[PDB]
Amino acid sequence: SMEQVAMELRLTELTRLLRSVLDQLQDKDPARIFAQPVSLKEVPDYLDHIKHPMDFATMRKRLEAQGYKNLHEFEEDFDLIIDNCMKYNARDTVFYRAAVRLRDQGGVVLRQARREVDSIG
Repeated sequence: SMEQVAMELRLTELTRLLRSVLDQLQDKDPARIFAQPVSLKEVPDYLDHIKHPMDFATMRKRLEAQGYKNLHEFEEDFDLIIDNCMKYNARDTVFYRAAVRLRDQGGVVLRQARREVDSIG
């Protein structure tokens, strides 16, 4: 149908905007601490601590399959990256500190993304 196509164009455009959001958030992680999944070879107990692992590569795979229906779903995954790290790692670690800085800097980007998503519809 024509409606299904219009819906698909909306999703494609959301995906374009989320791709730009993702790039901007990932620039706030210049150390690449959050770039890839935590390695279960190197952290064998990780899934005993963290039930829903997340990282920027995993988000990118979902994004490119157009697997984010709305901004809330994308933000959920971004918050998992931060929140998982802040639980697994202690406050005095470069990992925790990196997550705090990513959260703080990412807030700004996400605030305007939400306005753009609502604005463009």
